[PDB]
Amino acid sequence: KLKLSDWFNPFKRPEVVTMTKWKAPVVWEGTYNRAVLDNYYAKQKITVGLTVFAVGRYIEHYLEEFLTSANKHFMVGHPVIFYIMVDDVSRMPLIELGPLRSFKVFKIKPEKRWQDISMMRMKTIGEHIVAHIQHEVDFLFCMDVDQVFQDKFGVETLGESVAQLQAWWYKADPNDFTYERRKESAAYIPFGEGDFYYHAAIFGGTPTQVLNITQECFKGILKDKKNDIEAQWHDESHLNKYFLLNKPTKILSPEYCWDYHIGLPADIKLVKMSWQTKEYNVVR
Ligand SMILES: O=c1ccn([C@@H]2O[C@H](COP(=O)(O)OP(=O)(O)O)[C@@H](O)[C@H]2O)c(=O)[nH]1
Ligand SMILES: [Mn+2]
Repeated sequence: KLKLSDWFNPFKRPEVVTMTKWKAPVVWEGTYNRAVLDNYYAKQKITVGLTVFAVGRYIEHYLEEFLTSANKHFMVGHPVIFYIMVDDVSRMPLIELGPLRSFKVFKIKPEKRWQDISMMRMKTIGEHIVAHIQHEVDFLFCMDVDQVFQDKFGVETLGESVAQLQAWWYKADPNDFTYERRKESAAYIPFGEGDFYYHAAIFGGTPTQVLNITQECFKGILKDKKNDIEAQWHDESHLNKYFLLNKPTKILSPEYCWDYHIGLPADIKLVKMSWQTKEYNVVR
């Protein structure tokens, strides 16, 4: 039977947070024994899914790089199913998948407003989980397409509910977190509250958990629309509210989703995934 000590060695990275107050491991490079987990999960014959949306210019700009890198780095050695949601299945880039990789494409209705595109994913992912994903995989990861796998992103990231530490704020005090601060929004998080600021670019867990994550976030999104308000960082603001109320069983270090435009600090030892485009933190 799998024990935490069978694969997690937090002491290997003493200068960073390797475990939360609620005892969820924060996985950093050097703290995991992937070999042990690979053998463990292989024996259970697990399958992992990955949902990614590419609507509009995003298809030509990031879909191919995202998939080609995913093919090479995502859960290597384990069955993986890529669920690709596009608005125009014709612009689809054509790539060869390697061993244990396969895919399923779905044509979706494109939202006109980009923020809507980002948020509607919560709705779409949920529908698909109920319709088929719950029957196809043991774990599911939902990701932004505007990123690229730089190295192995494996089973060490698997968990019941998994969150990603946001690259910009992983060392910040919660009061500096860009949580939704208006009480009128369902994503509202009071100053003086919060554990971490999670990035909406990557989140996952078992289909059941992801279903709950997406259903709750989408309901918050809908509520805000009827209350004439929209969370500062849309689905990400709601995701942070959700993870605050429902603590994740695993958190991935910013090494699993790094922003090269803020450089490469000492704590980032081996990037597994990186943002594709430079993004500002404007307030004025
Ligand atoms: O026009 C759009 C806007 C968003 N997206 C999807 O929604 C995700 C979230 O949007 P975005 O990445 O642009 O947010 P950011 O990381 O820049 O804050 C993207 O990664 C895409 O998968 C898309 O396909 N087309
Ligand atoms: Mn993004």
